[PDB]
Amino acid sequence: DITAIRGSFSVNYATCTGEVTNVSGCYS
Amino acid sequence: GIIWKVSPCAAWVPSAVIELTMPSGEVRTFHPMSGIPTQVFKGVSVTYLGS
Amino acid sequence: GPIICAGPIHSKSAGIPHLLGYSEKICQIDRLIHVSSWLRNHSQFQGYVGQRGGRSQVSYYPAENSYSRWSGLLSPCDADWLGMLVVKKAKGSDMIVPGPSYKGKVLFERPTFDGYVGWGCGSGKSRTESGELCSSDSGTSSGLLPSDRVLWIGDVACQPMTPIPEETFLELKSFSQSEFPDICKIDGIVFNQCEGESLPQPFDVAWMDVGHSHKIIMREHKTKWVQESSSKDF
Amino acid sequence: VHKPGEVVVSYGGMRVRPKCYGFSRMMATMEVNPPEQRIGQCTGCHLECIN
Amino acid sequence: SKCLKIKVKRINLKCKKSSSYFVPDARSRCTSVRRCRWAGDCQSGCPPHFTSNSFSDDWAGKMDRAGLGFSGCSDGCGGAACGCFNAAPSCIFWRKWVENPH
Ligand SMILES: *[C@@H]1O[C@H](CO)[C@@H](O[C@@H]2O[C@H](CO)[C@@H](O[C@H]3O[C@H](CO)[C@@H](O)[C@H](O)[C@@H]3O)[C@H](O)[C@H]2NC(C)=O)[C@H](O)[C@H]1NC(C)=O
Repeated sequence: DITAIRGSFSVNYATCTGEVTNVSGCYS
Repeated sequence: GIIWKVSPCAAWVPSAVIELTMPSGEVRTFHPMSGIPTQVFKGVSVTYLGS
Repeated sequence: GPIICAGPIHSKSAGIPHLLGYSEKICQIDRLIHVSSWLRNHSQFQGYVGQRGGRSQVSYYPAENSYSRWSGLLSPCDADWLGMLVVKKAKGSDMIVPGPSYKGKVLFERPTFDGYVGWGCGSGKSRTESGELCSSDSGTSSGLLPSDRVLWIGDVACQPMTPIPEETFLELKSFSQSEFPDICKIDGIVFNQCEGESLPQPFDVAWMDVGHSHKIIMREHKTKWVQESSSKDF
Repeated sequence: VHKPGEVVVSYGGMRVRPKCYGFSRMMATMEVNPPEQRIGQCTGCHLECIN
Repeated sequence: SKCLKIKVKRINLKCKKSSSYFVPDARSRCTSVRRCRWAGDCQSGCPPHFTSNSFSDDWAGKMDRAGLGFSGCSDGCGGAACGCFNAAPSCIFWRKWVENPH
């Protein structure tokens, strides 16, 4: 359960499509 | 001469290997002693203990 | 003591002129000649400053100043004659530091977030208290004073630069704000936008000017001392 | 001249040259966060069976 | 006549506060002002005494954001490699800060 504490950051700041291609195999 | 360096920690605490990736794109590697509430200082953020 | 020479003593009405020579004005800076010219330009008084004074007797508010011993280092008020930086007048919004005792003063410096501030009283308007009001008195008619009218706050070492990219300047200001979560407003200049505040606090941290408007402060900096043979430094 | 030399300032991962590196006193101001905290709400309480 | 009632509510196993202390969060911060001889003019032998509170080398004496940090000189660089042209070694003063930002 690694965690980190936050300081004074330097946080920075159109069309888009997903278009899936394939799927692999896992469950459990 | 043959020279040895020593340190008497005299304890054993779990630790992990951690890679950091600053959102600007910068990445920093470090070995934090996450078993203890250690505070590795780098850039702006600091991590600390784990489970 | 004296960088080149001991400043001449002339028994007062004399306007010391410009010298094109580089090694001639340094001992004049030793004489505090430039600060007298500041009076003639803004205070409008022909008071010769620092007879026998030089740089061997001038004292600053700090009890011990290592930089004062090394007179080779250049002072912010002395960088005005040489042309690197300039001191300006004082605004009504600008206020005094109650640190030192303003007894028999006419000109004292105060580096700020924006620039360097010099304050003036009248010749004969003796400064016998820390307040802004100057008081008339006949005891200061004589111009002889061991830097009594010239007290300088701060320990500042000046030197020429090579400027930095605007982006490099931007890194310091953002990181300085991160280093100071509690500091929000400084001298009225915004440092970080916060809520309502209390006004009175003397604030003293190390600072550095990189040729940009916003001053840069530090608490975990590592300085470096290197000297090289430069024709300007001769 | 009797001087230490030029100053080079490195403050956390960069190298910066000073025009006039010095110390001085300024006026600052301090902010304060005043928080009034309290909660209270209605709840539903019932008994189905008691043993 | 009058009376007095005493109501009990719970039974538990506590113990009295014999002492009391607070524990902040320490971060080890350190600076280094790097003089060299004839430029800071420090002595050939490093002064065994150290004023851990004033530090007149950097702005005389004021508040140190560390709680009674230590002091000391360091080993020396000398030559054109470090630039101030003295073959003699150099003295370097160091700080140590314990800090609790948040
Ligand atoms: C107070 O006012 C004085 C005159 O009003 C002023 O003297 C002026 O100083 C400047 C210095 O830049 C001279 O400018 C010329 O000389 C310098 C070198 O000495 C050159 O670098 C310049 O390019 C220019 O050629 C002015 O000539 C000189 N004025 C006169 C009439 O000689 C003082 O400097 C002012 N002092 C303060 C403290 O405000």
